Amino acid sequence: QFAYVYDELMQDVPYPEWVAWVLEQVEPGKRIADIGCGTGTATLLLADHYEVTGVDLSEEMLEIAQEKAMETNRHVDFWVQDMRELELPEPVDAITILCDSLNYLQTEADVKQTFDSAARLLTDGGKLLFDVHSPYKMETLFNGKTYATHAEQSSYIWFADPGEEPLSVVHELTFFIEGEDGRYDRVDETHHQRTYPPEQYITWLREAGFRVCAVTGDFKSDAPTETAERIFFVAEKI
Ligand SMILES: [Mg+2]
Repeated sequence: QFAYVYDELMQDVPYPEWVAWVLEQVEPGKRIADIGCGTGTATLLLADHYEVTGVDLSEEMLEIAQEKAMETNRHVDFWVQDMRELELPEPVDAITILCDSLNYLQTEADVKQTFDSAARLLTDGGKLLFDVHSPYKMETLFNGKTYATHAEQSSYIWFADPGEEPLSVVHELTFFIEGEDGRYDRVDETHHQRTYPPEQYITWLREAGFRVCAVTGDFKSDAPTETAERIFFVAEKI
């Protein structure tokens, strides 16, 4: 299951900080759809406070998500769906799109489609929460940088370079996965991310029928600083 290489890459990602933030905006016990959930690490933490449903385009990642849920006796439905065309049968009180998952969208249209889909799934008062890269992060940490590390089962080399569009990044990943015989299998992947100034996102949210409640930086209560790396949005369906 190749998907575990992602769990190792993020073993030190402080997911409980995202969960603590969701807890400030959505009352525990409510129903949440966590979209673009990957291997569901944050989704499973959310399941400890909310009735949660996870959605991602990757069957492989959702398989790991499910196995982890079953091994910890959590009930969490994971379904394969594209965030721009969400469709859930039961009502949800909030939608979460965490850890820059929204940034994998490639066009302005994709983002508007995602927001419209979110609005259709929520009723009056439902919340939409997401965090994204700031323009500053794109221009610094993803501006021709190299990242690499070793975990127990795999090692990776990650190059982060500007893409063709403004505020875009091309992540060139190479994983060396250890096999049963102690030798390594290489897997190369290319991921694309794109961001926008926060004001562009606020406009789209309003066009999609949301009231923007808060725009904050780096897990703090205040508006983003000019050197903020991650921007958090809280919006509510009108
Ligand atoms: Mg209202």
